Amino acid sequence: AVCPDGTRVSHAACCAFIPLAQDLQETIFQNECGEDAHEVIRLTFHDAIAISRSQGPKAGGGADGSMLLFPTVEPNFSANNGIDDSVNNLIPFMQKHNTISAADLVQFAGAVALSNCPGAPRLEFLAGRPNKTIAAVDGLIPEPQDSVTKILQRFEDAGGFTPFEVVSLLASHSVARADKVDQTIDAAPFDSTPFTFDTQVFLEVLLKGVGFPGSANNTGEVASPLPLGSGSDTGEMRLQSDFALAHDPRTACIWQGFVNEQAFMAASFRAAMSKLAVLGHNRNSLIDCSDVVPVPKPATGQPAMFPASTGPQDLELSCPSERFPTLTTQPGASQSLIAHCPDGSMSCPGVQFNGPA
Ligand code: HEM
Ligand SMILES: *[C@@H]1O[C@H](CO)[C@@H](O[C@@H]2O[C@H](CO)[C@@H](O)[C@H](O)[C@H]2NC(C)=O)[C@H](O)[C@H]1NC(C)=O
Ligand SMILES: *[C@H]1O[C@H](CO)[C@@H](O)[C@H](O)[C@@H]1O
Ligand SMILES: [Ca+2]
Ligand SMILES: [Ca+2]
Ligand SMILES: [Mn+2]
Repeated sequence: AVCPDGTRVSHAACCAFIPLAQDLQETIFQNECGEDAHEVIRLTFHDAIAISRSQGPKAGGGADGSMLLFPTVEPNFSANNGIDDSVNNLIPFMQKHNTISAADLVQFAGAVALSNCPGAPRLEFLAGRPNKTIAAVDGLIPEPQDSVTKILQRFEDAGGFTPFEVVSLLASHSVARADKVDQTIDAAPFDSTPFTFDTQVFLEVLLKGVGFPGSANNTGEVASPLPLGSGSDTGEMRLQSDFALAHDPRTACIWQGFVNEQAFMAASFRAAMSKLAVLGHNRNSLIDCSDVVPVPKPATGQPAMFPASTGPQDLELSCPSERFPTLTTQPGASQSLIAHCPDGSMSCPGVQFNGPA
């Protein structure tokens, strides 16, 4: 097909996604792997994972747009605290780009956001999910205080995911920060490169924790190896769940195996997101519009490194059968701040629409 803009595409049904990508990039992402991109990637997961094989379809329809179509229901569950921002940012696109379902908009917006993060893969994108569903029930979203047994079970019940696929999906914590876990600080990053889809989070969760970026008493949080912050440049936060996954025998070797293995991490993430993005649907009934996902920013290709103030003596290793890689350490004895903004500054407020969630 040839779309009104002159673009040649796979199928005519894919055409409408071209001006939607352009509008998302101009209006809320600005081609950056920034705050609003991060919040939309988190929403792709919270929309898709609310589905249960054991409870049946009444519990939820998966990647179905339920967060946008029932904005006063799931976004107010305690485990979804903070998801209101992404929902209120995407509802105006649903109203305007009104030949694309809420469910397709959520998954496609996630693919466009991740393409702004250097090193990310170009996700598969299948289209055609219906625009009608139900609100999901509470209790289906994993939380940072949960055990590994509880987390792996939730992912098995949602879509048959293996432990390898679960840790693969957690490469998204390479481009992720926390606003609600600690009520005294905003935008606490999970690795020292929250604007780059690299393997640093896998390395940095394996370092010994030495302090906290904010208070020492929040549910779901454990000590961080890089807790220093100043002004808006908040220090690194460590979730109990990532820590527990990095040390549990079921997942410790998979966690370590992504350290300094960028192409392996990105291809494994692509494969598991291919499964997550179609929860609630038969993939044989969705059309392939992968050709309209933007081409992702490339990485520089540099190896993973220990950040200044850390080194191999700080590692807490848990995988007996695989050799930890040889990595260099950045010079300096004291911690470097983790910038609040992609261009290195401290000041870069993102667009936020008000809305019903
Ligand atoms: C056991 C699994 C998981 C748990 C318990 C978990 C937990 C969390 C927590 C507590 C936050 C901080 C939210 C806040 O306070 O603002 C967060 C942020 C984030 N999560 Fe996860 N998550 C998990 C899986 C996933 C997966 C599978 C993805 C996507 C493929 C994902 C993508 C993100 C993103 C991108 C953010 C950053 C949001 C931002 O910076 O604005 N998470 N996660
Ligand atoms: C999917 O459902 C949503 C919600 O019902 C539809 O959104 C409405 O869209 C029209 C324009 O087409 C707006 O005037 C309304 O205000 C929107 N409703 C709400 C509650 O926001 C959307 O049009 C549907 N999309 C498709 C592809 O059928
Ligand atoms: C980042 O900043 C720290 C000091 O905060 C240095 O030690 C490091 O070398 C880098 O310049
Ligand atoms: Ca959903
Ligand atoms: Ca990173
Ligand atoms: Mn956020």
